[PDB]
Amino acid sequence: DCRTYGFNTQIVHAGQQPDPSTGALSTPIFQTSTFVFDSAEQGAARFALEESGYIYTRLGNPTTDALEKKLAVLERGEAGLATASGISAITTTLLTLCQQGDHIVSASAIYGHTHAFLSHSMPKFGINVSFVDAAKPEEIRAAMRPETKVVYIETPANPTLSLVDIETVAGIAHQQGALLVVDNTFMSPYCQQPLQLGADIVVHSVTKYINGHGDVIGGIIVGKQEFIDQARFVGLKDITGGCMSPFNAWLTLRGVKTLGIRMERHCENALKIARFLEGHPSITRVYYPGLSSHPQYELGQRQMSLPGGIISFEIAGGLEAGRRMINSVELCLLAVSLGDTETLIQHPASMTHSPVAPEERLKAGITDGLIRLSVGLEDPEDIINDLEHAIRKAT
Amino acid sequence: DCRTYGFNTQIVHAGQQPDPSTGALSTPIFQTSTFVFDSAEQGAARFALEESGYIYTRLGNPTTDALEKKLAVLERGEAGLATASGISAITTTLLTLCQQGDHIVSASAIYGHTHAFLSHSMPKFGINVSFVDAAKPEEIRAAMRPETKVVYIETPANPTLSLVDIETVAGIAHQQGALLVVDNTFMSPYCQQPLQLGADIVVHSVTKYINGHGDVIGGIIVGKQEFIDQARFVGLKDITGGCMSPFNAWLTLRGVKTLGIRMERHCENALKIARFLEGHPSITRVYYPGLSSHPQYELGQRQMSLPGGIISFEIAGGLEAGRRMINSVELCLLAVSLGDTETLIQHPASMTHSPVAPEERLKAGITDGLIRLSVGLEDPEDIINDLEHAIRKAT
Amino acid sequence: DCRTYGFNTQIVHAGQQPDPSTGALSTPIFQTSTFVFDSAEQGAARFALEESGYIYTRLGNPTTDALEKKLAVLERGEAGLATASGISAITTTLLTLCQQGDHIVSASAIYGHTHAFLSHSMPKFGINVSFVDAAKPEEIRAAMRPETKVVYIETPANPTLSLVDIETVAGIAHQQGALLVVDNTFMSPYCQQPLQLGADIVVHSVTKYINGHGDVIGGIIVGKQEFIDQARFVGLKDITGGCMSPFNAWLTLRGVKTLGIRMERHCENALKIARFLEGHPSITRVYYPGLSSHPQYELGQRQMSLPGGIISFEIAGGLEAGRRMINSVELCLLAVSLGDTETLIQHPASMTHSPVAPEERLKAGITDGLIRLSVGLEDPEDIINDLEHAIRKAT
Amino acid sequence: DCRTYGFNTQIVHAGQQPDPSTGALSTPIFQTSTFVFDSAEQGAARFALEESGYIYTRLGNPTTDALEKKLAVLERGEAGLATASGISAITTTLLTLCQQGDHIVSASAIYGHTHAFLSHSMPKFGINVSFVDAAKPEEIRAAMRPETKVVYIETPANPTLSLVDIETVAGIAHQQGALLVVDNTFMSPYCQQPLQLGADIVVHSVTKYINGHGDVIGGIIVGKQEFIDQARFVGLKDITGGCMSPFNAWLTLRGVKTLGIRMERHCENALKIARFLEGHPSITRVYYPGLSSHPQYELGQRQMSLPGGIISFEIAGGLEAGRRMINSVELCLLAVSLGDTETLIQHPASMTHSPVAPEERLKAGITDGLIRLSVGLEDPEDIINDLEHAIRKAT
Ligand SMILES: CCCC[C@H](NCc1c(COP(=O)(O)O)cnc(C)c1O)C(=O)O
Ligand SMILES: CCCC[C@H](NCc1c(COP(=O)(O)O)cnc(C)c1O)C(=O)O
Ligand SMILES: CCCC[C@H](NCc1c(COP(=O)(O)O)cnc(C)c1O)C(=O)O
Ligand SMILES: CCCC[C@H](NCc1c(COP(=O)(O)O)cnc(C)c1O)C(=O)O
Repeated sequence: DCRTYGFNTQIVHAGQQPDPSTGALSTPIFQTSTFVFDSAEQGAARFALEESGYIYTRLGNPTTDALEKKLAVLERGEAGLATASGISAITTTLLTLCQQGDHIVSASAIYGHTHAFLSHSMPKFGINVSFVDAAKPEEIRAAMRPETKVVYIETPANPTLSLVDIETVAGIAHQQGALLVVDNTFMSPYCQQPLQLGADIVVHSVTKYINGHGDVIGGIIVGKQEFIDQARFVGLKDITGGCMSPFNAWLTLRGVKTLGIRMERHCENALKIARFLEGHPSITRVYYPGLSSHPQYELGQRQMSLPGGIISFEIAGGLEAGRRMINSVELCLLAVSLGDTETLIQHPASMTHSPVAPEERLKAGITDGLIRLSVGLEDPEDIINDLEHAIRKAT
Repeated sequence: DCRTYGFNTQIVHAGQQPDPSTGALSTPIFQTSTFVFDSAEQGAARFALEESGYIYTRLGNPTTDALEKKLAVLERGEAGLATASGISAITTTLLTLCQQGDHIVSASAIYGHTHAFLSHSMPKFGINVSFVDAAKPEEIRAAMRPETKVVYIETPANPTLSLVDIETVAGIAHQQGALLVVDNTFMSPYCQQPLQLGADIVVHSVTKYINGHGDVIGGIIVGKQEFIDQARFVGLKDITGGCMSPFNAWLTLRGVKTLGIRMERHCENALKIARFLEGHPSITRVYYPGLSSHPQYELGQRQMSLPGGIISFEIAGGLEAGRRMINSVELCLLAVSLGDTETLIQHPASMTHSPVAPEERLKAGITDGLIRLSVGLEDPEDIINDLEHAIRKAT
Repeated sequence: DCRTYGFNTQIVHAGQQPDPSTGALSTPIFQTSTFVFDSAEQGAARFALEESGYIYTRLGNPTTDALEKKLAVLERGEAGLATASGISAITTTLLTLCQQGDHIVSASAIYGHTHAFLSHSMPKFGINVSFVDAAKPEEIRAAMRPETKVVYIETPANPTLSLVDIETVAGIAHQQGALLVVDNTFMSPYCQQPLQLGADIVVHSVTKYINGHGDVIGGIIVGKQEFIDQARFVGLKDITGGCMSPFNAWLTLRGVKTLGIRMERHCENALKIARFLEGHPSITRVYYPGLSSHPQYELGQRQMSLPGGIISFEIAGGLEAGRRMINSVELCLLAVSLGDTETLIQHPASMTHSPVAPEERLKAGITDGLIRLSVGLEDPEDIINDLEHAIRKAT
Repeated sequence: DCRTYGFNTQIVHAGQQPDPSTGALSTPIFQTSTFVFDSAEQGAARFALEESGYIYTRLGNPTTDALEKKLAVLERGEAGLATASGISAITTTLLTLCQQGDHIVSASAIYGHTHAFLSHSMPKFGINVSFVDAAKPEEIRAAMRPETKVVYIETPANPTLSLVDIETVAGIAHQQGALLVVDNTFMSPYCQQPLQLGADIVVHSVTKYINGHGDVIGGIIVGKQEFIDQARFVGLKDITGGCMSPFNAWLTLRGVKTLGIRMERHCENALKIARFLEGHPSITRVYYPGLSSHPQYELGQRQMSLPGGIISFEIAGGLEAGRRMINSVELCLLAVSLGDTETLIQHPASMTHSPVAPEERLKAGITDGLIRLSVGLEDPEDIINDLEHAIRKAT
């Protein structure tokens, strides 16, 4: 039983075994749309969910099934469901759970396209959402209504890597009859296990650390079998249609083999870079859970096995400085994703949020000098030199 | 301009050209999650939709863009949007268009998972749906309400390959202020062009004939640029997350190269097989638009350039006969998809709809002896011999 | 037994079946390097070739095995062996068969890199080669020696699509104790079957028509089991190492599904274009086996079921005209391969053979005005218009 | 310049950059056979090697070029050449260098299929080979002849992980006018750099650690540009045809991103497991360069940055014990490859070499109790427990 081995052993083996018919060690790429039955009877036995086996890849596929099983084991969940994207993991989940008249309490400090879905799309389906500062569990409690079905959080959260106390929030949600859904993208199961802290459902964008190689868009949902069966057979099948391609599942299986050693190196690197930035007189602030001045440092130590691979920081001199800095890096690459093997950097005030009113960005935690860094697998000395050179230039 | 060449030339070339940097003839597989910017300024220029280029594959990708452009040309539409599945093409479309309080008029004779989405999921978002017999355009008119945003049809329709008069229905929908959405999966653009008949939006499951090779789940939406931009930047980005993987897009580009020659052969084969079945004294009925006894035969001749690759038929002796028949084929393969290079066969009363009450199936057009056949690229004589042998055995 | 069905049925089905463990219809992509054994005993049973099954993909793989079996059926050969390239199919074959002191009789009119291998590499291994005009079977006989192990031919042959009488040459080779190896790349098994005419071994570059989609480099060898086992376990395993990747095998399996309908359309198109060129007063010569003035026309009719998709022709005005013409096409693409879905064109005197002495090219059949055309799946009217426009411009 | 960064930075970045036309961060998969030219002139400019760019994937491809460049940087070589297999890397190399009448001095302790090529195939091309114990550099010197073109070694070598002193052997080979070719498969460039020690040419099977994921068969050659150009344009193009598919190159690029962190973990694990085995009273011998009793331990410390991921050991009780042991593991997988993320185990006397005469195996270093272990990325405690359990059972 794969649930019995060590976590690195599970990373490598859980959900997978040699192909029964051939012995192939790699999980085969079942790049098929349909599946053949031996008889009328076998076709019937599968459709009524009266007998196990495959029918059609939108419903289930052996390659994707391996990925779902592996991630269920890694998050200590019953079952997994792969999706087309991180967005689809979130929306499949919430659209399965909620209907007209229901309510959601959401953290404000969440991924931007998640916020758009919650702010604009949900209310158009009759589903109301209240946003709160989830670093303050009391605001979550105060926002709960009789109609609240879900509490939704991300931790750590952009853009300043603030935290949410999963265990505390889970207790509050459950006392009030709601489910807790946690987006665990930033951490991966190697660094944080929300189900073990009382969350009901975990979602990821596997696009970030789980795949890790910057070449797959995808999501995963993990939770109880009863829920996952609804997310599969109603949410995905009927509502979003957000299935993962078998090739993408295979790539993610391949990427996740190195999850443990990648996370160790990302976090070792990031701690070094965060300490460098904290010592730098041109840098006003450094946001990183591994720094002891982080305002929720102790919580982070309890909840996270490592402080993560992402750092935010503020450069002296505001917008122009941030722009000059990101324009002066030679090694770090300018891009908006994270969790890849390459170090990526972005300056949201000049890049993504450049048309947004400067005062709105500030309300949103986005100061003019804020830079976000996804630390890769390069030598940290080279990343530090590159940052040092660019900071010197920018200031 | 690719919109100027013949249709076979467009099938091969539209949306594609040699790679500019290398000359590679095959469209490269851009199996990437993110895209790098040259500067802060270039990153900003893309996000505000102020300058063209790529950002992130959930938003857009060069491989997928080629597929979208090709299918837009083939359907004579402005723009295309690829999706994770045929379901996602439909739901992305309808969830973009509709909100709480809106209404849809839908054909009853539609794909089963579409019917589930319309029957069960839409009403839970406050979106009501009226089902009608779309072979009777008057029932569509009578079901229209002030709140009706969309009329939704499939033609030909399962299970008896009845038709819908696209042009007539489009006129009725537009007079009453609604959009017409047509699922053109069964035909492909090679055989039917709903936009040219007044439809506003076409959707496909590319899983069937467009890909054609039984190895891709995917969808596509084609329509006006203004609509497609909303389906991309709200529907997909925010709501369903149903993006297509670049690999799947490349496979579908590859599959669609042979669309014209495949459709010609599927339809040539199917006409021969349909005539054989019509002459067979053990077969009570044959449903095929190429047979002159089809009740909408003339409409079909006007609307469709070929009668298609799908045949339904009823075998003497009801359920037991249908089961014995599908259990007695040696060449045809028992499976529930269609539009693959292999001939596929299914007996819905014993396979898919075996737990459904026999009288409900009958209301739904599914008689106990009904067999559905997706005609492949084999020698038709071999398919005929296989059917002949199995029919003889079954009766 | 797949060897019993019609040829189109075999194209679709031979060598393939639904996956036994899952029912997946598409052959799974077994993208693996190794294979696991259940026990020491099972590992031993495979290595001594004492029991069937897989060990390691360089030796054999289930995806590649399907391709090998399919092509063996299509060529009416016992066994198949896939390779990294068409070159590797040829060299694996000849390096398996021949050793220091042996001799080969080869056609002169062969693929250029084949000629280089025969002219320069073989003699450096002590293997001598005599080149002859294989359109004259007597020259083959006259060149035979006691040490001659192989007679090697291509038909049709570049650059003027001359033919070789397979049956006649086979008889001559066998009387003198030699094997006949035929490169059947230009025809595919759909159009010519050298084994049925007495050849011992057929090779292809699957890069051309068998794959057909311009996205795979690969080869195949077909022949008797005893030979193929030597080509696999010595030639490939030890000598060239030229194994095919499972992904490439899967792509070629996918491409070959449409071989019959592609060849029909390539040849229908090519006959139309060849007739157009023959009627054009700016074109001095047209080389195409489907034209009745071809000097071996009747032989072609006996030996080939279709005249093929390749045309060569000579434009009035020599080198400058040929260059102006290829520079003036808008639809045809300038490239050196053939057998793709797109129409490709090349002018060897200005492109490939531009540094070669003009008189050497002439000895080699390459006149200054010679253009080679690989006819694709576009509308022939569009290809004709494009050629017409470019010829008018060039002259 | 990528040759200036740290080695981990080079692992991630060398040979790669964002796509120029699109910014895609992942190297695109250029899964193409041919490449289009803009004009006759551009086609000519490429063929004569008079201008840079692509022509045809057997000759060169942008995806494969990235892999070749990366591995050249990592081995501190001028140029790289990817191949279909490790075998093809070796044979392409040696068949390029050598012709009838030439001689090779080879280590005896080399990969088995290499030994077959050298023992049986080379002499049939007039190329003689002398095998020597390359742990004794004097035997290499004594075997040199006026005709010796190459000295060929592997280090560490199977089956007992003996070493060869690269620097010493290079000096001996060069004094006598020969090239030194080193198979660096077992180490990877992360652990050993033969070019930096005076080797002329390095080869790998990328099937093992460079790819690392058990899903690619492939090779690479690294050396001087003048040599590599001959290996490409004669060896590969003409002789072996052993090109690598672009997909396989992309997979290997992806796999090699984690080379540094994988090697660190493989070797950390292997040292722990080797120490465990050395302390075990049922284990008579343990072969591992990281153990101080290894007979060439100091050499290993100078030549290798880590002691590697492979261990051989001898179990008490000979053949029956070895068989019982490999039949009793539950976590380790029975297979013949190495360098994958999963721990693999084999007992050559019962598996591979079971039909070989027991006394021949002994001459070859293969004792009846010898087990070979490729240590994966699992928790070492789990691998140790699995070995402990199986050893206890076997004895
Ligand atoms: C387009 C902006 C880049 C996206 C990226 N975050 C994406 C992201 C998602 C959405 O996942 P998908 O992209 O697979 O749908 C979900 N959850 C988190 C925490 C995310 O960071 C970022 O850089 O924040
Ligand atoms: C699972 C049942 C097989 C599905 C198949 N019809 C699927 C299908 C879809 C849905 O497309 P996707 O599967 O890509 O989401 C949409 N539209 C039509 C007309 C369809 O036939 C059939 O055999 O009818
Ligand atoms: C590089 C020149 C293009 C090659 C192409 N002929 C390639 C080719 C080969 C070699 O096959 P591979 O390329 O798979 O090794 C073998 N046999 C024939 C008849 C060929 O035409 C041509 O256009 O003639
Ligand atoms: C089939 C036996 C398994 C092969 C494996 N060694 C394969 C191998 C090769 C050959 O490489 P390819 O397989 O990519 O052609 C070259 N060099 C070394 C050192 C090898 O170990 C082993 O387990 O030793």
